[PDB]
Amino acid sequence: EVQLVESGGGLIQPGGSLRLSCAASEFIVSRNYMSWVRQAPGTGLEWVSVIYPGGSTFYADSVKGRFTISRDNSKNTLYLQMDSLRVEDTAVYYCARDYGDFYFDYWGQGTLVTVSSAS
Amino acid sequence: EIVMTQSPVSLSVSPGERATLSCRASQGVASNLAWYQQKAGQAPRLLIYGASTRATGIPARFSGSGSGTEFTLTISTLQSEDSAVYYCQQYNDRPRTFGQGTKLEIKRT
Amino acid sequence: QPTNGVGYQPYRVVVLSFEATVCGPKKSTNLVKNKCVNFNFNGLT
Repeated sequence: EVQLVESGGGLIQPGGSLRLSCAASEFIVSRNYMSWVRQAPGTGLEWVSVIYPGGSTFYADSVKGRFTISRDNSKNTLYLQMDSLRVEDTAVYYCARDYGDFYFDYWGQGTLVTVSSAS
Repeated sequence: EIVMTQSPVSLSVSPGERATLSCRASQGVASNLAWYQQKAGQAPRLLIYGASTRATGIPARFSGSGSGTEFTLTISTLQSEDSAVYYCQQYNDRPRTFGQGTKLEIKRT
Repeated sequence: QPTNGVGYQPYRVVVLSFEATVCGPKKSTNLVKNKCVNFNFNGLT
């Protein structure tokens, strides 16, 4: 059973903060290689961050300093705290298991975040 | 970085015609390419890895190859579930840039 | 492959790590006799 089920999306103000989660199935978050990816319409599919076994957190140069990743080792979950969200950050976020830093082996279903000045 | 470009950006093909999709890589990679398929509101599967190998359950319909500066995916018999978005992605350059997507659909009555 | 990019080519790397039995060479000038000189013979100044 390969499942990567995601949560934490929702509407926030531009300049607000939120928090994501990716519950994994049958493999270990803290010991495997996975990545946070985004997809927005009009733009292509975009790599945001990647996280190693223990290892290091690697970010995109656009979001460097703004997003942070702190995997929580109580269960097979992977988080991302989003602070200082800009206007262009309306996207669906996917947790995707990698083969190191080569290629995306598996994907989730994604949770979609929309940031705007509305309600 | 390698900025991707798909030349056949939209291709409407009969139900089974051995359709041809392609991309070019703006830098020089030997065979560092993987082909991806994103379906409508679904998880984008890999199709081809290393530009010559079919990963897991990828049929003999997909005969994608190519090198250097020209890469080509061949789809053979075209079920209606192949009407999807075809990406091509390099292995060599950090940061990794995906393809722009090839929108393939099957014409109906 | 012999035709790929410049940093994608094999680079040989030797890393030298230091920790007293290995030093650099000592340059020996010349001995001038019958003159008042300022000598350093093997550390004896």
